[PDB]
Amino acid sequence: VQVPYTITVNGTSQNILSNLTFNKNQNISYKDLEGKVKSVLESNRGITDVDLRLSKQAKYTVNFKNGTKKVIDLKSGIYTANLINSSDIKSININVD
Amino acid sequence: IVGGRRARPHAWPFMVSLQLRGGHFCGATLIAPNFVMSAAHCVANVNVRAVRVVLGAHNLSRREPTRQVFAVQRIFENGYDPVNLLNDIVILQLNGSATINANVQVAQLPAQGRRLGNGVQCLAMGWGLLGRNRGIASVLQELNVTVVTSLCRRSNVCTLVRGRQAGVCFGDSGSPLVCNGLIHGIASFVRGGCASGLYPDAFAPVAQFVNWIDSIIQ
Ligand SMILES: *[C@@H]1O[C@H](CO[C@@H]2O[C@@H](C)[C@@H](O)[C@@H](O)[C@@H]2O)[C@@H](O[C@@H]2O[C@H](CO)[C@@H](O)[C@H](O)[C@H]2NC(C)=O)[C@H](O)[C@H]1NC(C)=O
Ligand SMILES: *[C@@H]1O[C@H](CO[C@@H]2O[C@@H](C)[C@@H](O)[C@@H](O)[C@@H]2O)[C@@H](O[C@@H]2O[C@H](CO)[C@@H](O)[C@H](O)[C@H]2NC(C)=O)[C@H](O)[C@H]1NC(C)=O
Repeated sequence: VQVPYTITVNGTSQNILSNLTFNKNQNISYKDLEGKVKSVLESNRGITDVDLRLSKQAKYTVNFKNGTKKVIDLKSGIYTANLINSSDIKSININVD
Repeated sequence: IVGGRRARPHAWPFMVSLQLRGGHFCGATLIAPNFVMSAAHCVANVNVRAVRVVLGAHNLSRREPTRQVFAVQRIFENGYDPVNLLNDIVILQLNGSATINANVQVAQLPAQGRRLGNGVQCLAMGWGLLGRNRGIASVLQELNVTVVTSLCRRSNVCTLVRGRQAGVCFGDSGSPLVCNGLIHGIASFVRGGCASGLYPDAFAPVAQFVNWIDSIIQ
């Protein structure tokens, strides 16, 4: 299935509209999700792992089909130990600086 | 559970698998015939109407007649803070009461405020990933762990396995930490990946919530 995402960089991104690919009903972890977010940061804007560590702030927000959201800090190295159904993700907003 | 071993069949009859369409996503603990206890982050972002509570399981890849399956009728939280991962506990009321037998039993809880000192020997368990790579376990896994107070928080119970890469992993959230026969922890979060060998795993501290738990389950 297709999951829309946005990327904002220094507040001044938000021009581009495209999607991520997930497997229907597959349980994934936040480390899985981190790798997908870091992959599109690199392919869409060339923002590398080194760039993320050098940034002032780097977060992404997962918006869920039950109306809730979860904000993940890409610099914290903290991961809840749960699995999430990929079909429950509505969209992802990524924000660097 | 990375670096654990298979549990003997139904050794931990309070152990619960929370499942959605794609299977197990979190553990939980039976604390009364009609209540289970898990992490709040396990259901914050899911449709609770879709959660199946599987009791009496051992091997999740097999059809097991010993299983009892319930829906979640009501949930109870107590000041969960998802940003700071504080008070990461949820009680789930089932649409009925489990039948207590050899395979389904209610766990015992500690006294309110009991704090485990550094070095206490405990057992973690769950159906989470068997390694940083690889998938969820089929057979319930268990792991000897030690309570630690360095690199922890006072608002958590933290555990480490000395000199080994072992610990909880994804799908183990919500699962109990058993110390001296009592449920002292609910698996909450890891740091720097599963089984880093450096950063202790963090559990919600059950003893800090016993008065609240008791008010709900009576
Ligand atoms: C209590 O609920 C269970 C579970 O219900 C199923 O799972 C829920 C999450 C939700 O998806 C429900 O709509 C599902 O039906 C009931 O178990 C089901 O019972 C029916 C009828 O007995 C049976 O056909 C299904 O196979 C059962 N499903 C499972 C997963 O075991 C149970 O009946 C409910 N208890 C009472 C007293 O109604
Ligand atoms: C690994 O753990 C098992 C399980 O007991 C755990 O540890 C206790 C201190 C307490 O936290 C329990 O609630 C846990 O479930 C240990 O098994 C025990 O071993 C002793 C000595 O052999 C024996 O007298 C007990 O009866 C055993 N209990 C059970 C439930 O089997 C085991 O010794 C631990 N192994 C290591 C190497 O530490």
